[PDB]
Amino acid sequence: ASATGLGGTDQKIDGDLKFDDTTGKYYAKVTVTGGTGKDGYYEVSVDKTNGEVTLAGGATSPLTGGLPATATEDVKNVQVANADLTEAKAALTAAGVTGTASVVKMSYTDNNGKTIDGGLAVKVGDDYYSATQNKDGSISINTTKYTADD
Repeated sequence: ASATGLGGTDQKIDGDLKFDDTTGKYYAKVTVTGGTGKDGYYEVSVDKTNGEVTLAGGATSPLTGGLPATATEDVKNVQVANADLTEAKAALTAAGVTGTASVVKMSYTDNNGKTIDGGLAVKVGDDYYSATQNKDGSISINTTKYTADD
């Protein structure tokens, strides 16, 4: 729907999509006919809950500057904000419990005051599952394998 509303015959992005945390807004690429360098990623906002194309401020004219400098480097890195917690919610739904999830650290309140990281153990119930923070920050599900009666 966004591609159709933006105009043109086709606007689907080829290859991997580009996300940058500093920008905070999606990139839309529109092909240009009879020009070189005119095609560049523009900053757009997509609302998933709304489900329809809405234009804020009535800005029909494209952003000036010719080729935009904010979108010039291709990066293959894929990261999403911590508020998403897609894998955590999926694991919770697999367990069947939904609610506010709390993270803890393998520490002790004593004379020494220990502090050892316990990863992204952001769990709802008092039984705090151990979810492992990865090298790139990905939350990983470490569930021990057991052979049941089957």
